[PDB]
Amino acid sequence: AKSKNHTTHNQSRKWHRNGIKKPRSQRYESLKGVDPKFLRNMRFAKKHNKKGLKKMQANNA
Amino acid sequence: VKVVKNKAYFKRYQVKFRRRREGKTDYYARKRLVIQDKNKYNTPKYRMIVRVTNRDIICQIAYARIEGDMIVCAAYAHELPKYGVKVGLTNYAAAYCTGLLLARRLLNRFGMDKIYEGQVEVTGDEYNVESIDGQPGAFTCYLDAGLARTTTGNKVFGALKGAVDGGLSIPHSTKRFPGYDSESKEFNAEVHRKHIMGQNVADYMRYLMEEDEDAYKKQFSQYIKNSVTPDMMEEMYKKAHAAIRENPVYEKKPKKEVKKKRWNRPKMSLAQKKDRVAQKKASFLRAQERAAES
Amino acid sequence: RRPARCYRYCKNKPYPKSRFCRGVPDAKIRIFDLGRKKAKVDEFPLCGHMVSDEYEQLSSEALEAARICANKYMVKSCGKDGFHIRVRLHPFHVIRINKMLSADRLQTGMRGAFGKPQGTVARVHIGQVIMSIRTKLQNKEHVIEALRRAKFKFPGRQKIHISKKWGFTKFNADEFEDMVAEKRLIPDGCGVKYIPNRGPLDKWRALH
Amino acid sequence: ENPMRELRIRKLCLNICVGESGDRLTRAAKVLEQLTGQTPVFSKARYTVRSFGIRRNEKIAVHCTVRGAKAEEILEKGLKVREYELRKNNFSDTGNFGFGIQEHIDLGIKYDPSIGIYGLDFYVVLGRPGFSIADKKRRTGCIGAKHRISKEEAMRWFQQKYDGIILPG
Amino acid sequence: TNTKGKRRGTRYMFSRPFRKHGVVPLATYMRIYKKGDIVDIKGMGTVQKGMPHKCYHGKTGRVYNVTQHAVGIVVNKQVKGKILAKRINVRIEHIKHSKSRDSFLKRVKENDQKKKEAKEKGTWVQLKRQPAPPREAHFVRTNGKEPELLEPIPYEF
RNA sequence: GCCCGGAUAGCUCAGUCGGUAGAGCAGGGGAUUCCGUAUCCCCGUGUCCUUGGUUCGAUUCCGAGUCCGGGCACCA
RNA sequence: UUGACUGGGGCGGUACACCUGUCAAACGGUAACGCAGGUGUCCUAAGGCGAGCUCAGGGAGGACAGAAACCUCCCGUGGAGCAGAAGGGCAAAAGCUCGCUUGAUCUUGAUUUUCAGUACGAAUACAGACCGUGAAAGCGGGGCCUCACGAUCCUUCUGA
RNA sequence: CUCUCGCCCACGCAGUUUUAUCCGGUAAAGCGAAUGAUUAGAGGUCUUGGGGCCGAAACGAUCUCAACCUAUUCUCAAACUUUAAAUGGGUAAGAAGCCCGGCUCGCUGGCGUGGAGCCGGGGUGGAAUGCGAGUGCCUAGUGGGCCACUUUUGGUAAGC
RNA sequence: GUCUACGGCCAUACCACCCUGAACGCGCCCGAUCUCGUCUGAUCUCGGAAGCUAAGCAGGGUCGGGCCUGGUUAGUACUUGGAUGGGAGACCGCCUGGGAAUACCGGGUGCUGUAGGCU
Ligand SMILES: [Mg+2]
Ligand SMILES: [Mg+2]
Ligand SMILES: [Mg+2]
Ligand SMILES: [Mg+2]
Ligand SMILES: [Mg+2]
Ligand SMILES: [Mg+2]
Ligand SMILES: [Mg+2]
Ligand SMILES: [Mg+2]
Ligand SMILES: [Mg+2]
Repeated sequence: AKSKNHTTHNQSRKWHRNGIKKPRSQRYESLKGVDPKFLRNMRFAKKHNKKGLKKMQANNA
Repeated sequence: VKVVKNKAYFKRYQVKFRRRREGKTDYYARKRLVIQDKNKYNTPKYRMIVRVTNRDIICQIAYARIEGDMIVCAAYAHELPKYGVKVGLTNYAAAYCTGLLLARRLLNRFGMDKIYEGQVEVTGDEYNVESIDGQPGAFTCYLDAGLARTTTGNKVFGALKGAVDGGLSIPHSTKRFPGYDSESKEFNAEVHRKHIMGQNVADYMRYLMEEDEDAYKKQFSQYIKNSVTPDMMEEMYKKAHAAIRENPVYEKKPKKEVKKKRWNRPKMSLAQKKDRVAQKKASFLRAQERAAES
Repeated sequence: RRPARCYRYCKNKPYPKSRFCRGVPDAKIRIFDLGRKKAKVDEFPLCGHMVSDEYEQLSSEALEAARICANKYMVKSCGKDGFHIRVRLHPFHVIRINKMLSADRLQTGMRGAFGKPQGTVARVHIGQVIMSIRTKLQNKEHVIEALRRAKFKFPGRQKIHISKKWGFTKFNADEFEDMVAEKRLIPDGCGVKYIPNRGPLDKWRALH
Repeated sequence: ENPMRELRIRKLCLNICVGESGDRLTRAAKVLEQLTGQTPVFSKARYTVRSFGIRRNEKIAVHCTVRGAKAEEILEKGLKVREYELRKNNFSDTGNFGFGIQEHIDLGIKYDPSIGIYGLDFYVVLGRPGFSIADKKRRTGCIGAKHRISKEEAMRWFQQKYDGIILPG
Repeated sequence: TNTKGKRRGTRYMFSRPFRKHGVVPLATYMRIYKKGDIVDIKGMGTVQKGMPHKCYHGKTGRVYNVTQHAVGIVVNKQVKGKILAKRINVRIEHIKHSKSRDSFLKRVKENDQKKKEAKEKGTWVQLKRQPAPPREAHFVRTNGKEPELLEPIPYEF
């Protein structure tokens, strides 16, 4: 009672029936998987730029 | 008649490198000593290229670019008679005195002279310069002997300590300095401050006066030629360590002096060698036609 | 041995004798030059090919029977050692036999179907030469009749073509004698070795 | 006319190849140490053949190399038992030579039945000033065809010093 | 059936072109990869330590992460009915700078400066590029001679 | 009519360790004995199936062909 | 209760989990009881680091020595080796010898491969410890790379 | 459901091309290029294998088959390859872009170094053609296919 | 006009042989007391400076071998799409677009980066 093993016939036309899509690259990709030592510095750079900066910033700006 | 030598071994042949065929480097140790860990992205990794030759020693600090290595500052030993050491420019004391010249000249260029004076007196012990906070940091630098067998007492490690006593932050161990007992584990620093001032070649002068003055003229002829006497030798280097620490700037000779340009042959053209063949073919057919009919 | 209808039109990829086949018997052709092999170049000027018209497989056994049919005719009329037959294509393609019933359903059917080796055949392209004899120019009408008798032992269609070269070399017969004359060609037995004018000069000094 | 381009003895190397180790190979190292004055080093095999009594990594032979002034003083011993004569085909294509002897007591060694009798193989390589660049570490180079030494140029040397005979048979 | 193993179809493509074997040139390590640089993936066969897969060899991605010896590259993989923005850690010998945007960066550069050159000079230079137009109505010259009559050669075997 | 190993003196058979072709019958010649029986000994006799490949080395190993005998054997 | 696959089934075999080359049609993917094979291990070094050295083979020579012993020179783009099956790779080496060792350790995530874009396995780049080796930059969290293995529930030992 | 067009420029998208830029080892071709196969003669000669003689004998002297070597020559390769298409694959073709000023940092470090981050400002017209897109939920049927160009695997062939 | 030190591209730089080499250098060379390492101061390490361009090295030469690059081969071989094209078939021709490779022939034969020295 043997059957048929494997085809990819008809399979490509049903992929494109709904239109294979680009992944929608959207602005500000996340930082998932970036190495931790670079990442641990960079948010220390973020938690001190709002605090101890903006009186000696606007007068330069 | 014998065997099948090459004839198409050249068809497949793959030459190594221009610098491996000449034999200078190895590129296995270069690859691990030169390329920057690239999340620092531009920061140059600085070397200490030390090469001894016949009759000279060459000390350089270089870093790598992609079009070739860039050299910051270099110090030689043919230069070193200008500080007093006029003869014997390959021994261990000249090697250390080149490394101090190479260390003081660099920190003059970067402006770190009055900070980082290193070890002014020479004790031979493991000095290790640190970073004084608030000022520029110590110049970090990595040694390469290149292709030399780094056994203990190699004079590439003399120039390693003239650097370290000059204020270059170089990671090293004292295990290869002359004065490290092999079967023991101690480091006799007094042997090294003897070895660094050249009393061993003063005692090899002293071993040669009282044994055989004929061999003491065969070797060591140019120490006697000007005036070098083995009790004076330990002070002569110490008077040169004072001199290199107060003026390392390397003035240059103005190098023009001539305008002449012809010493070796130019490559002859196609037409100049194509007619050389028809000239050779002419002389062959005139000796077969004429000198075999006669 | 199955008919040559069955092992005809070039269907499979070339499946040559190597460390992967290891069990294919010998070709019935084992010798390939049968005239006078010892001849020089100027002893037999003209040559004659038989040319394939179609792309098929000739067995090694059919090449055995072909050259025998040509060797026999030319010793009758051109005489022995007055010709040089050369069969030019070699059998390297191994055909297979799915040797069933080794009257029963009992062995398998098509279950283990890949065959054992059965013989060697030769894959021939269109316009590729099969046989080539070379003789005197007095023997031109015996070239064709030798190869006309040899073409009835091949399947399909062959055309017989008197070539324009000199012998079994690659240079043309009209200008060979004009150009072997001075230096440009030297004879070494059954072929001609071209010399350019771009080697080292000492071999030119060895010449002349 | 050719300054500092002269044939000098580069080294002299010796061996005895015994078919087995143990007692017999050990006191043969005593012999070769008495000729030279420096300790032998033990060579060994890499093909068990099962027809010579050999085995892989089994210490089959002893050898040593002698350089400088002591090489010629063992060589001149070897040329008097062979009586200053060689054959033409003892001169290799690279020029260097060898001759070999039997019964080592024909050379200066006193006899002992507890030691026995061994045969040497003296092998001389030749040299010029400049051959070190093929064995130098740093800038290793080839030697140049005008500087390498030939078969016919080493036999014209063995005639010159040591007044030898070529014996061209 | 078909042995789902890593490094499977690569008898030729993780291999050297020919007569460039041996140890790698050192300028490959002295290359500067910042975030957002467009790099393409060509895995060699000498360094075993970080080669990507046989699915990315010949694709082109974008750097999102730079570490000591390797670079995180976000590439697009065609899986069956959809594509996936996939990120892979690749060591530095297996990639290079793609020249694919560097012929766009030159135009943007010599485009903006030529744009303000029309402000000072007052013109309508039309810096937008066009495809190949049909050929202009030009003029040939058969000076003196007359055209060459060629005719098809006969058949000879 | 498919597979398993065998092809050797006149026969037959073992071994053809990658290095000789040797037991044993039959005939031949001796010796022994009063003469024979047996017996003993020596001699004779190998394309070591055919060709191709693998090392100063193949009958031997490898794998083609020919040949000879020995065999896988379903429900219907 | 008496497996499945299967050119009916049985008998056989494993195409039932896995690796190499081909098939495969120059990205990737792709079938048959398709072809040629391999796996259920081995290793305290065959792991890790450093240093030194070059391999197969061949030529000309060297007492016994001969096709095969050892020594010596010259040539030697890999024609050898790297545990094995193949492919890739590899020459001051990833090969050989020697010297020190245990990173074949502890810990959180990310990613890749198979893929449903799940797991197991295997692998990558890190980060936080603690260590090795080395003059040093470095390199090292097993084997030069691609295979070498296994849930719930149960038991066992370890850990505060 | 979120939006876009209602009335000198589309936000965007694409089973398409152009412009560039990468990727690949198939068809062909190649083997007087490596690996694996394979036919023929010519030259050369250390030689051994075997003959021919001058000869008690002498690598004293003279030929041939073979083996080797050199330059040629015939024929091939799914599990060979220097070379190498066509068709094909990935990316790019701008405002999320370009330029300038400043400031954070515990990361990096001769260094106002390196690199990220944030804030402020300055200039929109950026290949062709076509089209309005974006998103989220619940979800049935299906999980025996079959044929034809062309490419292909097993088979003698098959409405296999 | 060249060199040395360090390099980038890795034969247009390699291989074999032959000529030439001013000055600096690089070397060969001379030694084994210390430093170190060997069976052997040959290598490695260390002290030198009596010699020498003989080697290496650097330039140059070869109707050179390779390598590089262009012609021929060739619009050939293959190939994208197309036809109720031919032909018993095998396969061949055309439309539409692309488009190789060897023999054979020609030309080339290292270029430069940082630092320093000779002329
Ligand atoms: Mg000593
Ligand atoms: Mg010692
Ligand atoms: Mg010496
Ligand atoms: Mg010179
Ligand atoms: Mg010279
Ligand atoms: Mg030249
Ligand atoms: Mg040339
Ligand atoms: Mg078509
Ligand atoms: Mg149609």
